[PDB]
Amino acid sequence: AQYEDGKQYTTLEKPVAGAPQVLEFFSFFCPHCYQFEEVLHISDNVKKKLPEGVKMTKYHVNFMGGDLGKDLTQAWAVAMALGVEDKVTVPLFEGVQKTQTIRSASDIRDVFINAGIKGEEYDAAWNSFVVKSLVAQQEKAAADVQLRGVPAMFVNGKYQLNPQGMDTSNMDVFVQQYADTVKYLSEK
Repeated sequence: AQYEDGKQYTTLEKPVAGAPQVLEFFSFFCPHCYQFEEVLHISDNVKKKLPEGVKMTKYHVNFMGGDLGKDLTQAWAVAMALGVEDKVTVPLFEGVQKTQTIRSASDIRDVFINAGIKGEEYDAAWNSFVVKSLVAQQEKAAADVQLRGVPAMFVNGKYQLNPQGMDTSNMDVFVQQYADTVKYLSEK
């Protein structure tokens, strides 16, 4: 076939019921994740090719960057709760990997302040139990698929994208192959 299990994707030996349609995992410490976000715009090109009715979900993970890794998972919960993902994603990536000016929770907080979220609103969210349960959801989704690496994308809790099996001579061709694969799996 043109798309083969173990080639552009793998199948989960243990499917996950009720899982989000398109589920993406990343870390602000993850170097290919930085690429996926600022150079390749994966999420965005996937969305452009997905059918109507398909919602897209993105979660942060704890297993990179120790203590700061966890703070970032909680900050991402804050970003999701306030709906400000598109304003903090780039400065968080660059603060962690480019300028290396993010070293503590207070530095993460600064990124949100500079993006215009109010201190009082940020700290309230940070400490809220809605954000607690959003952190729980991120952890549970990752646990469900025994996730040990990022970036990762899962389709309907049963297929996992395998970018290692796609040409990388051309960044544009890679992205389209990736997005077309998500669509194919989506229609499966």
